[PDB]
Amino acid sequence: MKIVYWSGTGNTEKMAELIAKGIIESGKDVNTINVSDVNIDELLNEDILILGCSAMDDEVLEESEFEPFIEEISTKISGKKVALFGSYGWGDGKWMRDFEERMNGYGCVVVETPLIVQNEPDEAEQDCIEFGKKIANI
Ligand SMILES: Cc1cc2nc3c(=O)[nH]c(=O)nc-3n(C[C@H](O)[C@H](O)[C@H](O)COP(=O)(O)O)c2cc1C
Repeated sequence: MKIVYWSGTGNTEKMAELIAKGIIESGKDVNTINVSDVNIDELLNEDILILGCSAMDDEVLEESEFEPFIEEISTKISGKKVALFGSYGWGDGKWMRDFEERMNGYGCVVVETPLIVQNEPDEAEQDCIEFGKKIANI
């Protein structure tokens, strides 16, 4: 499987690493890829797309790299399974509710409840690992 993410200070990156750890612990292989290094064509062959991005202002996806990526793949992912995650700061998850609505709008099947964590995982570490285990059970 593959995990694609954008992280500005490392919070979401840390989540990505933990989610990957859960998938691997379940006996499966997974590669984490920063959005700047992703190859679209290779990503489109995946069964499940695991995507992550922190909340930028105001309650939107990161604009310079992550959103353009989402826009680019939007017309090629109908029927695909996706799992969403991200770290946020002061909000209540509005950016994620919108991210989930958007992916469903493109015809994607959002397989699990999106995982959101405030700031760095730390206390939510096991939660991240378990989220990965849930995805490996799909
Ligand atoms: C310019 C900017 C705008 C932000 N806007 C929001 C926001 O609208 N809602 C929110 O909850 N957090 C907001 N945050 C906080 C980040 O989502 C939060 O610090 C998160 O932990 C960053 O994770 P990352 O290191 O993976 O980027 C913003 C951060 C930055 C730098």
